[PDB]
Amino acid sequence: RKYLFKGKRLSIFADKAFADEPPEPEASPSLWEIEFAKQLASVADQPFENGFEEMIQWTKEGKLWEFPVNNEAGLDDDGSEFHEHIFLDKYLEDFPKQGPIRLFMELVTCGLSKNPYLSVKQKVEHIEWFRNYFNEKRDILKENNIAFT
Amino acid sequence: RPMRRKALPPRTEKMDTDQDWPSVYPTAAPFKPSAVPLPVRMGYPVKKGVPMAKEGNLELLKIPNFLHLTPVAIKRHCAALKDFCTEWPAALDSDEKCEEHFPVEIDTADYVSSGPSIRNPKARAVTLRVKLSSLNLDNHAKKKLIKLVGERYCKATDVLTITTDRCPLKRQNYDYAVYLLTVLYHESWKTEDWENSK
Amino acid sequence: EEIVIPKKKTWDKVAVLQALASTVNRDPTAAPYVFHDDPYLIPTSALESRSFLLAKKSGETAAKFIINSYPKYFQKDIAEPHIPCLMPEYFEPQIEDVSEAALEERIRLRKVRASVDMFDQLLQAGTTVSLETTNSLLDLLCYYGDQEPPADYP
Amino acid sequence: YYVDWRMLRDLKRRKMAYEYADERLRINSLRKNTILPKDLQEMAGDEIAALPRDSCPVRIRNRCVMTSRPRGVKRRWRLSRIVFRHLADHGLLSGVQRAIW
Amino acid sequence: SPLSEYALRMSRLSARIFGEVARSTDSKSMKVVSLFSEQPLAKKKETYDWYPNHNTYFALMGNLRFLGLYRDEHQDFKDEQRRLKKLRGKGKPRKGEGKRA
Amino acid sequence: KNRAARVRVAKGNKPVSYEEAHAPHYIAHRKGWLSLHTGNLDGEDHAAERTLEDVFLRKFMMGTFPGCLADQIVLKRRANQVDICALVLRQLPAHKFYFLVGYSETLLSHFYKCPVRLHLQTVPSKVVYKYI
Amino acid sequence: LHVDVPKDVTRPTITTSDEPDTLYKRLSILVKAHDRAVLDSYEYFAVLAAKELGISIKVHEPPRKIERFTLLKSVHIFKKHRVQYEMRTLYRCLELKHLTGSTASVYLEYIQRNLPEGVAMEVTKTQIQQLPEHIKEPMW
Ligand SMILES: [Mg+2]
Repeated sequence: RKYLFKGKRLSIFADKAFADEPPEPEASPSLWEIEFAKQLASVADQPFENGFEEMIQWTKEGKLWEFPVNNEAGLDDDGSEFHEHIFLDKYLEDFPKQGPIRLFMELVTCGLSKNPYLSVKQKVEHIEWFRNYFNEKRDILKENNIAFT
Repeated sequence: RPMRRKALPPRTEKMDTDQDWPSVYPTAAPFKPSAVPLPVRMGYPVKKGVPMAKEGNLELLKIPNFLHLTPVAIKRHCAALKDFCTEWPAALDSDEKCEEHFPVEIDTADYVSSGPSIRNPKARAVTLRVKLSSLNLDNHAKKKLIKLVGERYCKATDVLTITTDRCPLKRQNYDYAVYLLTVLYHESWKTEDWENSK
Repeated sequence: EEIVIPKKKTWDKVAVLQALASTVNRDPTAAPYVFHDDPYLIPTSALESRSFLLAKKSGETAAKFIINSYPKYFQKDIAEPHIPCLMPEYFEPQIEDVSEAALEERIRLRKVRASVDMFDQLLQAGTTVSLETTNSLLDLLCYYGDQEPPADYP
Repeated sequence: YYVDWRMLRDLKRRKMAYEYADERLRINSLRKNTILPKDLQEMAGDEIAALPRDSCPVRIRNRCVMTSRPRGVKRRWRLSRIVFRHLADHGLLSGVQRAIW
Repeated sequence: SPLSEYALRMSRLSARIFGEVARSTDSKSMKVVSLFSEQPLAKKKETYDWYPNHNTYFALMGNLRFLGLYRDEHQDFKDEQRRLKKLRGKGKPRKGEGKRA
Repeated sequence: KNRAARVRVAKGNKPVSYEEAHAPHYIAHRKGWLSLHTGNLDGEDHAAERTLEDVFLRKFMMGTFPGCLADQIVLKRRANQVDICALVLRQLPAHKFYFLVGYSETLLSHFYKCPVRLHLQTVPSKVVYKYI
Repeated sequence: LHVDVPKDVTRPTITTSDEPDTLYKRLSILVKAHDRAVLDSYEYFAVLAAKELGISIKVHEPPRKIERFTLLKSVHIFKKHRVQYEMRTLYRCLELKHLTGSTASVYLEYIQRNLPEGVAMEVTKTQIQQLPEHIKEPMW
């Protein structure tokens, strides 16, 4: 008799041959859409039932460590590569191609390649400091027969 | 006039002997004398005295109890965790069989400690171990490979050990050790004119 | 000859805890987990149930007040990885200059009266305001109906 | 408030040495070698001297974090022998016991 | 024994591969590699964070005591000794009005 | 004579608890450790930081529950979680404990940036091991 | 629960990828603690858990380490009178074998999450992989 899905319908609308044609984020989430979502969450918001459900919520919030333990979780050094940390001679092009300054900077870049506590950006900054230092000391170097830049 | 609240009787009294104990202690919790239906006693006893009772027992509270981990729970836990596991290939039934198809061994270490920081400096280090027999090396190549690596090569086991910890992260140190192997292998095959003067 | 390596299964960070939770059931002899597990602290009646969960929330709000009012004492971060939800919150605008950008901050922070003052000031100067930015102001005002967002404080 | 004025002075020495660590590293590197002209090395010998004295990291002293005691400190806990004994003898240090053998 | 040409040229080929110092460097000049390969003492977390922030603890607990959420038995002890001392007329003099003019 | 952590004999009228009765040389023999972390194990770091955090957490709980603590608190660190287990006298009303638990947990989680939980076992009165 | 039981409990979603899985020849778990009995219970829990998931496990006890240091007993002078303290570290090594990467993550998570207080783990995974494709063929 009172069949839920058998009988006449309004028929104002038609079958959705095309579905969800406009994207859900038509614009950046507005205050109206941001607030309705918060209310939907409260609809199913019930208190913790055991220590598992509490730890699940802490994990979703980042409060509790993820397992298995990864000692480098969230620790990506600018998405670098091993070759960037190890091969640093590209940055010594401005320096003299030979001579005492080249011999010294070779030692500097050798240590920087073996430094696990510095990022590529910090390693480059050590190189740049010496470039500007010797430039300021152009006159003292020239007396010693060393030509810089 | 002031009313002091009365504590309810411990809920252990309402616990049946055929209860579902895993449900009582789902996760690691401190010992609660009102939830553990056992007449447990702990404490060195005074002369003509018995060990102290569970109620108000600091010593039982100081113990890392395993009530949450019981043989009945562990079996019910691992039953759910079976869907996660994947099957080891049957063909690799021996250690020698593994060396045949997968000669390269990469060692990586994790560390678990208690504190706010999950950081350990030792987690970056990586160690690669390969046998020279597994590598396709001519008589010339093997001699050159063994001189370049120095003490990394072990004659007794014929295993080359490359340990890389210079880079900050573990993914960089791992990629570096694989790189070191390629250069050492390819360089060993290359023959230089100065080598004829040995 | 070639060995067949199994295809690795993957799961969410909470998948393992969710699996362990499925095994356990409700303890029939215990009060809800929210309530403290002690005979003295178990809610006897329905009033003490609600009153105990209103004193707990009251202490949580008392702690957040201290943290959000003296933030300099809760700023040292010693947690690796960094936990954003355990840091002090700041809700007052820190952009002093009167620009369309400053108005956008107030709109983001949801201050209604302050944003109206800076929007009118922008009109007084006559500086251009984007239609999108003007709509973000109306959204805040229309949704809150010209009234400051409800909050509780001393 | 820190324990005393001596702990405060040390705290500032530790915060100014952190600021000048890179600088004193780069300049001091120019002197700890035999590859650069002695004229440059003599000049870097003066730039390092010109930096503030509290930048020098050898003026830091390890003091008990709770009592500011200069000597008798244990570096693993940063506590003096006297303060460490109070915590150990009470069971408040995890795993520390008396040594009987 | 001495290193023949084959021995020396192999060592340079190895150092070139393993990113070690390739030239002949004196012990003095090897400190530059050490300085730039090791974190300086002042940059290590133990040095710059040797102390707890004593200002944060003293200020925070003082603020909590005034909000009524923390009780300092020590401070209440001192607060009453000052009250009693002031009644006895031994209280702190005002600045600039000390016994000596 | 050794005076360290010894509750000296009176005339039979001083009620000492199990923890108080035992001198330091019984640590690891008859009585355990009040704090359990991994920072004093061999080849482990951050002993200084765990020990300082404990000292504060003990002074904080005393002031937050003044006169309501029957014995010393027990601190348990697992992963980044901190757990405070305290025997508390039944002096205060029940709802007051719910406030102090919510307050002390939230405040200590935002101060050390770790999840902190408070576990309270209420006793009718202090438990006396022996009268000394 | 006597009469009230869940009907269709929700279970996490485990989707098999198309990437090949890691192959761990060995996986050494060195747990450390001040208390031997805690290691015995964890050894029982871990060995029982390994056996229930099909993992092959072996256990041995590395020699214990005791670190002793001396301090001065008096606050002032009285040099000759000292007090000595010690810390004891005890070890239990769980040597697992022939594990895929999915089996080693779920097992390590399960046993790492249940690591008692005062116990520190030191996992040492040993992966096995083929040779780099460049190394396979010598190229000049
Ligand atoms: Mg000194």
